[PDB]
Amino acid sequence: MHTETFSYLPPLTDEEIKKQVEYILKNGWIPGIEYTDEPGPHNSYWSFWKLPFFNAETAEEVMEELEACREANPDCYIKITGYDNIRQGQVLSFVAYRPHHH
Amino acid sequence: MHTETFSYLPPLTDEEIKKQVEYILKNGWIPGIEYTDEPGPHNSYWSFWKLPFFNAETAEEVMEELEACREANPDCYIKITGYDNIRQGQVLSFVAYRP
Amino acid sequence: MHTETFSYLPPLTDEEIKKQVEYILKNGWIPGIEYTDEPGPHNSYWSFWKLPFFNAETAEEVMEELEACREANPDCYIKITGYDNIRQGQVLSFVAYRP
Amino acid sequence: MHTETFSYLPPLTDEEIKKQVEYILKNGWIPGIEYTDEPGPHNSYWSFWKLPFFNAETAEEVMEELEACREANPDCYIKITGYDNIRQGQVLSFVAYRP
Amino acid sequence: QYEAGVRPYRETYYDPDYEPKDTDLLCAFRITPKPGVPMEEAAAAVAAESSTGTWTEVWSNLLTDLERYKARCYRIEGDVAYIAYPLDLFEEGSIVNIMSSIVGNVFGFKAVQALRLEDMRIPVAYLKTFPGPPTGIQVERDRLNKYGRPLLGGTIKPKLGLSAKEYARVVYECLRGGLDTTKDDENLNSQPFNRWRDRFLYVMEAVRKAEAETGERKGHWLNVTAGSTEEMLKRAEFAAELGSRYIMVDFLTAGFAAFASVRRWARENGLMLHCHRAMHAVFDRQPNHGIHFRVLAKWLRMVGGDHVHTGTVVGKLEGDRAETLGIADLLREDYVPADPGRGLFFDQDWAGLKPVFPVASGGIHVWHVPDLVSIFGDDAFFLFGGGTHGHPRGSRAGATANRVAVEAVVQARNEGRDILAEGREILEEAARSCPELREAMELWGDVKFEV
Amino acid sequence: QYEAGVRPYRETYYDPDYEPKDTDLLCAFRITPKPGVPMEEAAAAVAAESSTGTWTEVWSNLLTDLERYKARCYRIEGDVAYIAYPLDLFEEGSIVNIMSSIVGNVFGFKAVQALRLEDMRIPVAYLKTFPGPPTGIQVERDRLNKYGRPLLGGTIKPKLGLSAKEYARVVYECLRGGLDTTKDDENLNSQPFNRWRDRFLYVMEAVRKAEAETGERKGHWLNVTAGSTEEMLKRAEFAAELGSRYIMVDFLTAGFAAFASVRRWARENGLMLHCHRAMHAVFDRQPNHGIHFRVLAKWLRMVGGDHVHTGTVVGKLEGDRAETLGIADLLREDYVPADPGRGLFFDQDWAGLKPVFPVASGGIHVWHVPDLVSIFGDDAFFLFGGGTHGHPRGSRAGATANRVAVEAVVQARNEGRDILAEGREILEEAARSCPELREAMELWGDVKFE
Amino acid sequence: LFEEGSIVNIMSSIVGNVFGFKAVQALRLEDMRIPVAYLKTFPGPPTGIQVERDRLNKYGRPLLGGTIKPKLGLSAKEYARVVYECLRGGLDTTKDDENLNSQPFNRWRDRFLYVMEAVRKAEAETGERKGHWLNVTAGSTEEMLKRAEFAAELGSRYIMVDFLTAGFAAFASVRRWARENGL
Ligand SMILES: O=C(O)[C@@](O)(COP(=O)(O)O)[C@H](O)[C@H](O)COP(=O)(O)O
Ligand SMILES: O=C(O)[C@@](O)(COP(=O)(O)O)[C@H](O)[C@H](O)COP(=O)(O)O
Ligand SMILES: [Mg+2]
Ligand SMILES: [Mg+2]
Ligand SMILES: [Mg+2]
Repeated sequence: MHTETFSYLPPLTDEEIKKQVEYILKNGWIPGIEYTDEPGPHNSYWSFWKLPFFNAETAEEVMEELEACREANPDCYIKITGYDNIRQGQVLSFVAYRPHHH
Repeated sequence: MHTETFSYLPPLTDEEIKKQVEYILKNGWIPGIEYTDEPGPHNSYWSFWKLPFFNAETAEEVMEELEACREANPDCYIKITGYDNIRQGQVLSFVAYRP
Repeated sequence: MHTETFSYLPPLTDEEIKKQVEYILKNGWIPGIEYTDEPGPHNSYWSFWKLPFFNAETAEEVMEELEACREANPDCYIKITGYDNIRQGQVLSFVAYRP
Repeated sequence: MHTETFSYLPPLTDEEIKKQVEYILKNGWIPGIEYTDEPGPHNSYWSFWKLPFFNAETAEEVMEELEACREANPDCYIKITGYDNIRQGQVLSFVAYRP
Repeated sequence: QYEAGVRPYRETYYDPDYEPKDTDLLCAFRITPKPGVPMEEAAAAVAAESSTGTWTEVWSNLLTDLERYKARCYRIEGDVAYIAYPLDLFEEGSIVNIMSSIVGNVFGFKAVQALRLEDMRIPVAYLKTFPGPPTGIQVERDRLNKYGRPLLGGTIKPKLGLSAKEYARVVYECLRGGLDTTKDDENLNSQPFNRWRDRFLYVMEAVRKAEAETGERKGHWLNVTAGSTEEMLKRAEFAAELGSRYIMVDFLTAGFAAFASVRRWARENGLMLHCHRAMHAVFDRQPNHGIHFRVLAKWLRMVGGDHVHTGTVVGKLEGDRAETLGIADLLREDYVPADPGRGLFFDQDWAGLKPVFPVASGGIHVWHVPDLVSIFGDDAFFLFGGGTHGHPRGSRAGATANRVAVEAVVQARNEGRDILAEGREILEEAARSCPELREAMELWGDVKFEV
Repeated sequence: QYEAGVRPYRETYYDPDYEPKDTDLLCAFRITPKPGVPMEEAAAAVAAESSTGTWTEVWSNLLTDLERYKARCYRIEGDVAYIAYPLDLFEEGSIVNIMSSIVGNVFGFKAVQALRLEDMRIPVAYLKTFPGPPTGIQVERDRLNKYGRPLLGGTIKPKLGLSAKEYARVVYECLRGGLDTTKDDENLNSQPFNRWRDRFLYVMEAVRKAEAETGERKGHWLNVTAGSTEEMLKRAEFAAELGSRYIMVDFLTAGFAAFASVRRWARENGLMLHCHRAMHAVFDRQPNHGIHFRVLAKWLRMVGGDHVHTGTVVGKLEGDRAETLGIADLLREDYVPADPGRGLFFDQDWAGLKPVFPVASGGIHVWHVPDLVSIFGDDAFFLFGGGTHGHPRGSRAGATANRVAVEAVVQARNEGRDILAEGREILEEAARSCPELREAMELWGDVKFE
Repeated sequence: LFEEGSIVNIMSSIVGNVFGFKAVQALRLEDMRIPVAYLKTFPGPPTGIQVERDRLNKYGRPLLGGTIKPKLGLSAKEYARVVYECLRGGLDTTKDDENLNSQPFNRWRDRFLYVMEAVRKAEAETGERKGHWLNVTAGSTEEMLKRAEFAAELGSRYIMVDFLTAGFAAFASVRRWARENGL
């Protein structure tokens, strides 16, 4: 199972993930977290972890939510998203955590 | 050229015409007069002589208008009609004068 | 798996179920019991427990049949229905037991 | 045979025709003259008498052309036209001479 | 040969001796005459110029049977004129024809300064020429497998501006949180930011996903409203291809002839038909001039809509309680007695035509649910747009709050509790098991509209 | 994660510093707020609830660009609010969409107790997504071969009740007496006493006969208005098979989506499209509420009608002279400047869309012709229903009286006479050569409307 | 209990099974009162007496017709000779026999073509409008509509159907087609 952007690179460290979160924030995009146990190509709508983080100001905030999502959903794939409301489109999406059975 | 009702009988006399007008009036229908120089089956709309005689009370009044229409249009076929406004349809139409 | 009416409330107790049965009877509707091991949205036709209880006079009689259906089918979802033969339609349906 | 605009009035005198030409010119429209021996409703394109008088400055110039067309074509219907190139449309057309 | 000239309209068209036939279509018109014009003449003008007459006598009147065909004002009571129209004046199955006579020209006469069509008695023999709803309440509940409570829905918001994929994300969150349905806004058709094919595709993915995940059948009222009938049918066809149970039409802005086309297509293609009443208040708001909504609601049931909006009474849009109760009965019952206290001037027998779901929508939230259940009973949709997506935790949480509120009130009613006297307590009890409802109650407890 | 709760509509939807773009659609609304609601909040509510907004803040607002998409009230003058709508808000080519936004729900809010849409500035970039009239004034005059005068028409009467054959008898008399056209009443569709196929067939026999006998091209506005679009198109098809130059639609009772279907059909099949405005006075009459006819007239020209009724001012139905002069310009000109004296709130460019014939009808007779020519000029139809068939000698004589009246007044105007100052005198002059006109003048000389 | 606009449904209830019960040795349906509300779901005649007289331009007497004989066996050209002689002699109409449909000795396309030549000729010669009741009765609805279409192409004012042997569902199909095609 490949997971789209960055899936062909080595699985990202927490530090690498945080750099991508910092890029989302630097560009004024809205970070989000989604998760699923069915990541394949039929699935366009992973489960939201809360709402998109409209009020997030720091990457550490998002990283804490990522850890919270993983602890609650350790059997799931967890992805980080970035949304641009001016284009009305997602501008970055990548998997930050894969479950053990991957 | 046949002219529909009574065309297969000898041409009607004035007295025979008047009896058909009396029949129209007796049944409460509206007598009218129409004329044309083009009587064939293509023509659904002969020329009206005046309007249908809604106010006519006697067959003699209709007969006088028939004579007036014929004097004005001696080159035309002239037919007597009778209209029933309750069925919205003509209930008798025959030629009274042929040129 | 949600089960339509009252599925978003805590599971009903026997006394709460009995009050809904009393409501069905008070309105002159026909109580019934249905059960299935396949409750999803593909299934319009759960298994009838006996027939709709046309002759039922008390909610206690219905509650006894609910207990009998559950004893026979403890692996099934069991729903109470109420049918209005004047509208030819179900007027209340809810799950009373989940396996 | 009726000939459209002003056909239900008495035939126009030359003075009356000139006034209509003056109206065409006052409004900045282009006067023209057309003629035909087939004026019926099948005919969308009467014969031009010369071209539309783009350069005409006075109604009298147009009336001289009308008289010349009348003299050349006394068996034809002759119409005066007025053309508005800003709307790309004829804005006045009437028969000035009938044979 | 005839008496030409102008006669008062009342000479031919006012007949207080006339006894209405069971086959006549009857109208109740509230008339404000031009000052100096007697009520009898104003009412006869309306009767004449909506049936057979005009402003001067014509010779051709005598070629037909005006005694048979003319409309007649047969009663004037206060400012209301009662006018009877013979059955033969109407084209079978055509609401468009009814409108073209009854409301075609008579509202613009100088002789009548204001005119309000309050009600009309549609005769049973004419009703049988109409098909009624494509589905109707009972069959629709069978198709949904939902019995015993009001149904939940909600308009997606913002009205316009979401992309198709994010629009469908909101649909997914709503449906998976417990709404039975969601809908396009009435003005969301096909636009640069959200084109209809994209929306229909993604929305139906979200509908299927929420249905599979909740186990309850779901639908989205996909708006096929468009500039031409052919375009509307093209959009309906795609919704059917995608397996939608529903489409939606703005029946007044699209108009009644295209609405009848969509009703026939919906029926033939297995779709249920939500009807939005956009533009109705242009016609029906003012009490002195226009057409009351109850008349539009009758025509809606005749052409065939499966639901129509009826007002909330308690929400952001105007609607009186008595008149709303009358409209609900007109949409749902087999027979509705007159009651002028509700604006029903005539009895209405519905000739076996199927019933229509009332839809209560607009500015409502969880605190309104006891009143809504009291007003409408089970056979209604309650829609929460802002009242779902405006929940502090978003649309899934908002949907759950609204579903729980409805179920808790239905449960309490069925047990014999007075849901008006105890509405607040019922909601408070339910909120102890439903944090989403507690938060909705806290957020909107101070938001009220006048009633 | 967001600021939930109710906010004032004014916060987002009132912006008095906003400068309208030439691509914006502009609305002028006359607002009667609920007591205590200021104009700014009332106007903002209208703007919000016709564009992007609702009654409480929603999390999903943050997923789009409301500054781009929102409508906004940008100016208030007294009780008139000016609201700008971005071009992107609208579906191309769809009047149905315009109505579903601009007049969809905002007339029924508790906060706004009355609302009237007075005018709308339709931007050129949106107009070009509409086809306009299927024929248009100039091509229509070419198809009729008729130039230089108002065109004569007339509704057949009684409205309902004549058989198909006798209906066409009345048509025949009218057309052969000098009317250019006749029409079905708006409510004559297909009924037990007169079924549409019988009518279409017989009427077209009468049209052809009158055309052959007079030598002038003729038409009858066959009403295809019906209960469904399919049925209207079936009726249109038979009209085209019969060679009718015309069909007619009640564009408001049939409604705009079916009307657009019929316009496309008319264009593709070469038929001209008469539009009757049945139902308009339900909501365009009262000054406090509804939609002014000038907006309906704009929408009519956009979808594509070849003619629309505009009122007479002087006849039996209400209409204001100054407003009607503005509406005639909106229907016919390429560009119409704002004019407060005519209630034209905005300049209107028509983007090259074809023009529509105004049609003056309703309670008029020969004595009104000087006024009608003065108001409308040549590019109009004047319809005489009662004013034709109510002639003492019937419909042929009545038609001749009306045709002569129009031609005599045009002639006089073109010669330089003041047809208002001399109206009676011009008619009296014409009546010296036309006994039909004399009899019509005598019959109706006492019949005036306020 | 009744389906709107469907005579077939009326029959299927009222006369479907009850005439065959052992409990009832004989049964005769004498009359039925069709209620007005149900009648309005039916279209009635495609033309009707008044419009038909208008189409014929014939008023004030019974109309004349006659079945061509022998019932069967004439060729199409001689069949039309008999039609011509009848119509030009003063009958308003003539008709196919009920059992003349399409057969080896007289096929329907041949008959329709020649009969309409005779109808036009008699109309032109007498000056009175004429018609022939061209029998479209056939084994299937589609075949009946194909024959009706040819009659319309030929400008016949009329077609004919054996409404009970063809049956009421196909009769309703022919009524709708006749109305839509001016027959
Ligand atoms: O556009 C709107 O305002 C709505 O979507 C409601 O949104 P909310 O749920 O956020 O209030 C509905 O269309 C109105 O209820 C229609 O009015 P009605 O039902 O009276 O026809
Ligand atoms: O029904 C009628 O009254 C008319 O036929 C007029 O008959 P008359 O010619 O005998 O008066 C027209 O439809 C109205 O003029 C339409 O009103 P408007 O043009 O204002 O839309
Ligand atoms: Mg909405
Ligand atoms: Mg009319
Ligand atoms: Mg026989």
